[PDB]
Amino acid sequence: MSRSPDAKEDPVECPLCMEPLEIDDINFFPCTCGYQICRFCWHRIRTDENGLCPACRKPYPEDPAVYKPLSQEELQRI
Ligand SMILES: [Zn+2]
Ligand SMILES: [Zn+2]
Repeated sequence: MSRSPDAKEDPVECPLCMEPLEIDDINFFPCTCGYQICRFCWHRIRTDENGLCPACRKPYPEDPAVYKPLSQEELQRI
């Protein structure tokens, strides 16, 4: 009953377990490559797993193991 070509919108669905993504869960991905999961999917990857990305193979952005920028590369030491 409208003149617009798009008068509706669907919610996102966790493509890992299949569930209703909450509002703050929409952009809740453990990785910035898009591979997004819900809370029941991330509560297991960052727990009994290496908190890594099963889609691009990367450490979730949030200090997963230790994180290292570029400390001593040759270890000068004394
Ligand atoms: Zn899920
Ligand atoms: Zn990723």
